[PDB]
Amino acid sequence: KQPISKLTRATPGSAGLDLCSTSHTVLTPEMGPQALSTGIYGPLPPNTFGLILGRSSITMKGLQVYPGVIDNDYTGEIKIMAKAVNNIVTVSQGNRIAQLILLPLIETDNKVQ
Amino acid sequence: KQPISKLTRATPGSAGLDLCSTSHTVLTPEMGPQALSTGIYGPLPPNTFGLILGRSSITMKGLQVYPGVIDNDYTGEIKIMAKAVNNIVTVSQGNRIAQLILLPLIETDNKVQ
Amino acid sequence: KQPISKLTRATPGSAGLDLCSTSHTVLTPEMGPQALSTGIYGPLPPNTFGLILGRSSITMKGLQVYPGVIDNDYTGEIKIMAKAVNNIVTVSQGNRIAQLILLPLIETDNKVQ
Ligand SMILES: O=c1ccn([C@H]2C[C@H](O)[C@@H](COP(=O)(O)NP(=O)(O)OP(=O)(O)O)O2)c(=O)[nH]1
Ligand SMILES: O=c1ccn([C@H]2C[C@H](O)[C@@H](COP(=O)(O)NP(=O)(O)OP(=O)(O)O)O2)c(=O)[nH]1
Ligand SMILES: O=c1ccn([C@H]2C[C@H](O)[C@@H](COP(=O)(O)NP(=O)(O)OP(=O)(O)O)O2)c(=O)[nH]1
Ligand SMILES: [Mg+2]
Ligand SMILES: [Mg+2]
Ligand SMILES: [Mg+2]
Repeated sequence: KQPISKLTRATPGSAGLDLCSTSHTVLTPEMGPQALSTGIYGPLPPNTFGLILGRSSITMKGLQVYPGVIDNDYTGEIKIMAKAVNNIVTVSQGNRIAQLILLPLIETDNKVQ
Repeated sequence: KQPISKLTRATPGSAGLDLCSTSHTVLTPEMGPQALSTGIYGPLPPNTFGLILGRSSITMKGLQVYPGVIDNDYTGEIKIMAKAVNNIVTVSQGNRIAQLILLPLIETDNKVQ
Repeated sequence: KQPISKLTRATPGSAGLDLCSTSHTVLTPEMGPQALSTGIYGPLPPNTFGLILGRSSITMKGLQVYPGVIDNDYTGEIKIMAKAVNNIVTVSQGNRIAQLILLPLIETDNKVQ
């Protein structure tokens, strides 16, 4: 069980923190959305929230990551919502399949609940 | 006809403002993208713009929300662009089906028009 | 070969910088994800990164743009990852098919590599 601080960037100017799948998983289009486990857990740095996005090279290989919001105070496991687009997709354990982007969390006076 | 300030957050640390559908709508994959009405209207707080994203629990139930940009000065109704992925999806009136995230709008010297 | 500074906004309050396709391209659902060329190149302004998103009017016409991350220091050509959802889609040369959003790039102590 690892915190976000254990993630790595591909390059200093890379916006994304790479996320791997902890299981070998096979996906087909008729399966629809599947939640892949990452072994990485929230919460995020103060005043930030997260967006999970696909890696372009993975998207182009037929695995669609659906954009997901990670709330600042989420303490569960970060999962990747993914679907094979057209073809059979095989995700091996340790393949980097998504990236976490950190964004400023803006305060508003919207009521909470 | 309601402003964004009428939206609520699920929790203090929730990044998203929840959006409901004001109509009962049935969606099938062969329908392609449909724009669902929310009864909520722009514009946004100064120096901000919006992103519409799916709720994870809704995505996992087979309703794909396509990420949408809400411009700072948009004064129309916020619509959710959505598609049933694999199966028949029934949206009831009042179901929260998307979330609005607020982001900083960066100024640049790009020409306007 | 053009820099991001050559892009235009539709309106002063438009969050997105519009991206065109430099080729006439036909897309069908069975083709899966295709990378469309824009003739626009990174890198981005300092302390920023990019997100490529669909235009709503294009999404509603059946062309799905998959959200893409443009890293701050990317110096290659910005491509649009796109898929025809349900129907045959014809992209003409010069049609604006996506938009680039600029976001703050947050520094963290995550290891780089
Ligand atoms: O891709 C994702 C999306 C969300 N999550 C987690 C983190 C996020 O804080 C949490 C809640 O997600 P959303 O608000 O998008 N989901 P939903 O509105 O269905 O649940 P809730 O009512 O708890 O907010 O689910 C992931 O692990 N992966
Ligand atoms: O999911 C969305 C996306 C956009 N919208 C509205 C708000 C946004 O400001 C407006 C314009 O959207 P985009 O720029 O993405 N659309 P497009 O480029 O086709 O139209 P325009 O030329 O007016 O900018 O449409 C929604 O209500 N829901
Ligand atoms: O839609 C996109 C997405 C990315 N790109 C370019 C810019 C981005 O900096 C670069 C790398 O994209 P990602 O990190 O999402 N891709 P991936 O992780 O597969 O490659 P890398 O290992 O180089 O980071 O590809 C586009 O031109 N269009
Ligand atoms: Mg990458
Ligand atoms: Mg939520
Ligand atoms: Mg536009």
